[PDB]
Amino acid sequence: GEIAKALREIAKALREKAYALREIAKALRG
Amino acid sequence: GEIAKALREIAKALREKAYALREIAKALRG
Amino acid sequence: GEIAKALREIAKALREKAYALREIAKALRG
Amino acid sequence: GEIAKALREIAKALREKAYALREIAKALRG
Amino acid sequence: GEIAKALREIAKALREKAYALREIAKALRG
Amino acid sequence: GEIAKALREIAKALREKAYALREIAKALRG
Amino acid sequence: GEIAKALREIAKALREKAYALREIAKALRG
Repeated sequence: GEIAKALREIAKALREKAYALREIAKALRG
Repeated sequence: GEIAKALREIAKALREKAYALREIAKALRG
Repeated sequence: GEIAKALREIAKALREKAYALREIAKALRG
Repeated sequence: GEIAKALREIAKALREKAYALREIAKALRG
Repeated sequence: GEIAKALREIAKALREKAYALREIAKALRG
Repeated sequence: GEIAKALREIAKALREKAYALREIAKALRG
Repeated sequence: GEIAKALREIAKALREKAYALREIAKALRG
């Protein structure tokens, strides 16, 4: 369904944010 | 549907937050 | 609908957060 | 509706987070 | 309703995040 | 309900983020 | 259901963000 697909798109965007947050942690360690 | 469209708008905003978080990571590397 | 309108209001708030995160990146570059 | 009202409450909390993120940017500029 | 109550629980968690973000700003100022 | 339960799981994950943000605040104060 | 499943996927992504935020705190302590 379109609603479930859009919710999965939200989850995908949140995973992109998680990736970026890990990059922030790595930048701080470096 | 309007609800699914709005959920996709939320996903797009979250992708722009991911953009900004990558920008923070780059600023910390520099 | 009121639900779709409220979801769009959430999207707008998330864009507001993205803008604020970009301000953080700008402060870190400076 | 109660669901729309709760969604608007979520949007309000997200705007509160945006304010705090701008406060972080201001602290970094200082 | 249980759905509205769960959405209000989400907003409550977001306000705790806002609190923490304000304390991050306070820490950076000091 | 399964939808309400999943929303409560989202709230719980947001509380975990709030926990982490408090840890960031305490790290900056230390 | 597909909607509840997608909401649980959102919660999973939020937990990934929480993990990353904890790693930011650890990097700041380090």
